Order: sequence, then structure tokens, then C-alpha cells
Amino acid sequence: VDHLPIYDLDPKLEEFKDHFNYRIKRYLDQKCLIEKHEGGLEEFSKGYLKFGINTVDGATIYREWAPAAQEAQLIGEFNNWNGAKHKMEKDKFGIWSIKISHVNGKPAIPHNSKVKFRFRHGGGAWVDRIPAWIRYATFDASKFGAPYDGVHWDPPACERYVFKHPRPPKPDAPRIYEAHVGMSGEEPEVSTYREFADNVLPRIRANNYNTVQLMAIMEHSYYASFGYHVTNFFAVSSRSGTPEDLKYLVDKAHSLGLRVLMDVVHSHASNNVTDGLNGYDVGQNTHESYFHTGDRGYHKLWDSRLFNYANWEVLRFLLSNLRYWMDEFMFDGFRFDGVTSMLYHHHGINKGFTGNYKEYFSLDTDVDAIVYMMLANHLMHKLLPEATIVAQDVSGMPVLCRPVDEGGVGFDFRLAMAIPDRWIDYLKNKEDRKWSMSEIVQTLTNRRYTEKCIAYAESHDQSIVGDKTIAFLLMDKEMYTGMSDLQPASPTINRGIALQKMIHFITMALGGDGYLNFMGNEFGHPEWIDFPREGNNWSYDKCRRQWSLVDTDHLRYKYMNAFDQAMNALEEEFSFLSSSKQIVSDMNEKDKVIVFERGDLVFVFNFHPNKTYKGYKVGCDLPGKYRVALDSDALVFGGHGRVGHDVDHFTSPEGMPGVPETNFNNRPNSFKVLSPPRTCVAYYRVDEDREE
Ligand SMILES: OC[C@H]1O[C@H](O[C@H]2[C@H](O)[C@@H](O)[C@@H](O[C@H]3[C@H](O)[C@@H](O)[C@@H](O[C@H]4[C@H](O)[C@@H](O)[C@@H](O[C@H]5[C@H](O)[C@@H](O)[C@@H](O)O[C@@H]5CO)O[C@@H]4CO)O[C@@H]3CO)O[C@@H]2CO)[C@H](O)[C@@H](O)[C@@H]1O
Ligand SMILES: OC[C@H]1O[C@@H](O)[C@H](O)[C@@H](O)[C@@H]1O
Ligand SMILES: OC[C@H]1O[C@@H](O)[C@H](O)[C@@H](O)[C@@H]1O
Repeated sequence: VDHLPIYDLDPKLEEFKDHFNYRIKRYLDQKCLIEKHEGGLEEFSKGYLKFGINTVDGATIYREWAPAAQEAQLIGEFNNWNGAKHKMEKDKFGIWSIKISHVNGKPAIPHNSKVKFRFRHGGGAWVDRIPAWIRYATFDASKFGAPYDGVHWDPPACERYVFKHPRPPKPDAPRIYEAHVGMSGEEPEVSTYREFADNVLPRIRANNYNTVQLMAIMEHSYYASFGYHVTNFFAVSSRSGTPEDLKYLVDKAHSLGLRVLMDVVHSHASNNVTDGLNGYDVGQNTHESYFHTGDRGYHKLWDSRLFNYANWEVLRFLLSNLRYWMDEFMFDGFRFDGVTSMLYHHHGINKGFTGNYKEYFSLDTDVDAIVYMMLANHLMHKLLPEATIVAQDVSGMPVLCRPVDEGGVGFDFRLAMAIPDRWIDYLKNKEDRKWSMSEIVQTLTNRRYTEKCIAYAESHDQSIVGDKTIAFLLMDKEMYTGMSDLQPASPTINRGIALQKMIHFITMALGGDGYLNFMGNEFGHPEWIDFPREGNNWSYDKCRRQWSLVDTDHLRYKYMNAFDQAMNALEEEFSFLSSSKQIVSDMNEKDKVIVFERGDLVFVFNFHPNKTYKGYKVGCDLPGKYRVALDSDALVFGGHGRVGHDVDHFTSPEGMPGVPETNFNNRPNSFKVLSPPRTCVAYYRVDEDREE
């Protein structure tokens, strides 16, 4: 009776038909109910025009869901923090409301003034909270541990940002520049949305990225959380600027041809009771709360309150949050962070995913959370058909990244989160000689090909666990004095620069259907990321980006950046990230050489410390004439210039089409190359005919 298009793609799935039937029934029932009673998902997600503070027909309306409160008032600067004349009334659903008429022809609550939701739980003292739907919240940055104020953000026309540029088209493959605004300046301080837009966005575009993953936008009280512990879900993080400054940022990005994705954190809320959503739990039943209660509401998770995703008002909140970011700020999509935590009641904490599908589909699978994400993905692709929604999920759950209507969760891409640990282990523990070519290839190629992933050698992940950059692992403190272009570099610096290029490149080429690079790592930025904390004396010295290093001409950082720039350009030209054509023809363990085919390019990697292989035979698909497409040993990338960019490499027949016995490394043709130690070279077939 029931068959799902996902079963066609992966046979092992139908073994869990009972689990999927329930999941789909739950999703369809909830959608059906939203459609009948709320006008469908698109209309249901317009919640921010109804909750929080909105201006209508010459009046101001403020709504706040708080079923547990018995009395409620709006307090603020506008009424001198006395709500005796701004008492709200409760409807049958525990939604509090008030209509405040304009005073002197102008809105009763001035733009940029402070407000709080005032309520009492049971005959005692008033409790004052920042509205759940507030759009801006500020704090005195001079004071340590300073509480936030809810700010009514409703600029006059002359101070409302006006979008001047359209959204770029969906790229064939995302080349993502992962970024954090506060730490994006060279100065030891919290940097701004405007500085980022004006000084960093052009760097991103000059490097041929097509997407920015913008982290730490949703308001968070704890700077060192990297945005992961959200307090005010509708508020643009105020330490870096206003909501209008962020609108300027997204628009500037679009003008450079860059798509912008935002980090969406719906896996939890901060447990910060004085500033955030968690202040709305006063001990009621979960049905009248954002969150589960008892163990279910936290599971011993640090700084975390867990959503009851089955709650109607919780769905309205989160789904509207998504529309808010897309509509108001022109984002081109999102990354849902903490998806591993949402998918399972054990949040995958000490798991442990060997590949037994029972680990994915059992009573531990969170249906409430999955239904939410399906509704979210259906919504988002309807609001913006060209949207890209990335899941951050370490578990690698099947059909996470298949269309909702096929029976999947609806995400476009997963992150290949296992990749960096390979390079990290190798760089810490295994001598160059002991590096396995097959083990590298396995890490990169072991993925699901029915779904798309974004590959990266390193990101903000490794930073939050306190790991060192690939560059510093390679070169350490030598980088501070050994990066001069004026004098020849030491063997170990030469070594690091080459491997940095090779690691990034093979990860891009073999790693997946998209690429990601964290701010600074494109040019092998030294040191590491460390937020101001008591243990570093509140120093910003490692909470910044040293742009000077890549900008100064007498240093060698430029060479890694130029290579990163060219690596991305190569992908723009040849489109190999969007190609299913992937063939690893040679994994030479003795010589330390990897050879593979991705798209129309032939890649040769020599990880050997010293040996130059001359006349190295490499398999290829089409016969003809081959030239250097991209070569890491080029002088422009700080190489030795040993490989010739103009030299022809003609092909030899090797058996016949489709007969694996006669073929060379399973390939129907072959050609020869020069391969110096620690180089990576891609090759393309010169088009003949063409001209002439
Ligand atoms: O069908 C007749 C009905 O139609 C209209 O109601 C519809 C609403 O307009 C529509 O929004 C939707 O209702 C949602 C509701 O918006 C949402 O808030 C949620 O309601 C929850 C509350 O969130 C929750 O706090 C709790 O509320 C009460 C509880 O009912 C009561 O038992 C007691 O304990 O106090 C609590 C707090 O004060 O539970 C409710 C109900 O689960 O979910 C609703 C959907 O179930 O759909 C409505 C139906 O179409 C009209 O507005 C209404 O006047 C008509 O009677
Ligand atoms: O919540 C209860 C449901 O959980 C799902 O994970 C299971 O697949 C169903 O069999 C079960 O009825
Ligand atoms: O509890 C809310 C508090 O907000 C603060 O900004 C004010 O100093 C107090 O007047 C008020 O009591």
C-alpha cells in the first residue's frame, strides 16, 4: 500500500517501513492540521507579524504566549517601567495580548527603546522577561556579566535598510567560506557587521568562494559559545551591530555574487534564565512550555534547554524564525546546527555509529524533532526554491538529505564531519612515511552517493575542541619567523606550505559535492582560536584574524591564498564538485602517490618527502592531449616551477572500452607525467577539434 521513493535509492531502508510509515503519518497529520487551522505552512510561519511587538492600523499590538502567568503587563522606558496602565489579557490558548494606540500620531513605544514582559506566576513578586520574539537585545559591554535589555526595533523609514541587490542564482556546487563576524577583524576586539561586509566579503569573493556560512547571528549571551547557545532567537547578535547592519552585510554579499547562509540553532536554547527563552519555564507542564521538563528537558547537556517540538506554539516559533531570517535579511538558506542532538533522544553522545541501520531507526529516533525539520524543509524550499539547507550531523543518518516528498528529512547537504580527524591524527601521530594512501582515500570517499555532502579539511569544529590549525600542526612556532619571502624558506616551512595545499585540494576534489573553508585557513593562518576567558586574562589576541599576514608581500602566506584562489577558480571552470564521475585508479603505497578522476580532470598527488617520479603512467578516460590544469609547484603558489604548464601529454590505448582485464588500472587510456615530491597536479584534455 505504501512505497517511498527513498526505498529505490537504498534497499536496506524498507526493513524499517514501520518506522517511516509512522514518521510520515506524523508529518502529514501535523501539516494537515496546520493547513486546516493556520492557513498552511507559509501562513503559519508569518508568526513574527503577530507575536512580539507589531504596528497595525494606527495602533501597536504586543502578543506573548505565556499560559503559566496569571497576570501580565508590558513594561518599558515608554511607561517608566510601570505597567499598571498596560495590563495584558489572556486568551483561551494562554496567549497574552494588548493594543496600544498611537500617542501624538506616533507609535507609543519609541523605536530603539527598552521593554520587558512582566508577569506573576502565583500572587508573588513580578517576574520580568525579554519578549521571546524580540528582534534586538543590548548589553553594557563595559560591565562583566551584564544582563541584556530587550529593545523594540522598528526604525523610521530613513533608517531602514533598503535591499539594492538580488539573490544570486543557486551555484552548481557550494564553495563555502565559513565565518564569524566578531572575530573577523585584525584588531583585538569584537568586530562589526559593517567592517566584515566592507573588508572581508571582498576577500571571500576575490578567492572565488560562492557562499558565506555566517555563524553566530542569533543572539547569544556567551560570546565563547561561538553562537551555539541562543538566548533571543529573533535577535541579531548586538555585539557586532544592529539588524540593519546585518541587512547591509547580506546585500553587499549579493552584490559581489555571494550567497549567504545563516547558522540556525534549533537544537536547543541556552539555559540562561535571566536573558533567554529558558526564563519562560516557571515549572508548568511541557504542553504550556517551550521545553520538556525533568530529564527530558536537558539530558545533562551543558547550557541547554531542549524543545518540545510537538508543541503547536513551538512549531509556530521555530518555523516563523526561519521565515523571519529569510524574508527580513534575504538569506539564501541555512545550516541547522546540532542535528545529531535533534535526531536522537541520546543525542548521539557516546555513540558509536558502526553502520547498523538499527542505530538510526529505533525508539531512540526523535520523531517530534524530525517532523519539525521536515516541516521546516518543506517550508523553506517553498519560500525559496533555490535555497540551500545544510545539516550539521556527525551520525550520517540515511535520507537526511533527500527531499521531504521522497520521504527524506529535506536537507540539501550534510557536512563531511569525519574528514578533519583523519588529517589531525595523521599530523599528530603518523610520520610522513607511515601515511596510508588507501586510508586517506577511504576517509574522503566513504560517504553516501545518493546524498550530497560538503567537505572540508578543517573548520570551526576543531577550534571549539581547542585543536590547532592544519598549518600550525605542520609548521608550529617556526611560522612567526620563517615566513619571509625575502630569504629562502627552511625545509620544514617548504614542507608545510606544500602539504597545506595538497590537503585542502584532495579534500576538495575527492571529499564531496561541496567545499567549506573557515576564515583565515585559506592562507594557512597560524596560531589558533581562543576566546577571552579568565585563563587567558580576557585576551582577544587569539580572537581575531591577522589579515596583515596575507596582505604583506614579503611573506609567504600569499602563496597559500593564491593557491586557494586558483583552486576555487579551477572548480568554477571545470565544475568537478557537481560531477558524479569519481574514479580512484591508483593508490601507490610504496611511492606515496594517489591518482584519481573527478569530472573531466585527472589528479596526481605525490605525498612522498623527496622522490621525483618521471614518466609516471596515469589512467584516464578519453584519449587525446593533456595539459596542466592546476599545479601546486607553480612559482605563484610558492613552488619550485619544476612542472611545465605548456607541455603536451599524449594518450596511449590500453586494451578496449569496458574490459577490466586489458585496461590500465581499470582505465581505457593512459598518459605520462612528471611528479616532484609533495606536489598535486590536475590535468585537463585539450579540446580538439575546437580551434582549429
Ligand atoms: O475549532 C474551534 C476553534 O477555532 C479557533 O481556534 C484555532 C486557533 O485559531 C488556531 O491557532 C489553532 O489553535 C492552536 C493554538 O493557536 C495553539 O496555541 C495551541 O493551543 C494550545 C496552547 O498553546 C496551550 O497553551 C494550551 O492552552 C490551554 C489549554 O487548552 C487548556 O486546557 C488549559 O489547560 O489552559 C491552557 C493554557 O491557557 O493548549 C492549547 C490547545 O492544545 O494549539 C492549538 C491547536 O490545538 O487551532 C484552533 C482550532 O482550529 C478559534 O480561535 C477558537 O475560538 C475556536 O474555539
Ligand atoms: O513514538 C513511538 C513510535 O516511535 C517510532 O520511532 C517507532 O518507529 C514506532 O514504531 C513507534 O510507534
Ligand atoms: O526588572 C526590570 C528593571 O529594568 C531595569 O532596566 C530598570 O533599572 C528597573 O526599573 C526595572 O526594575
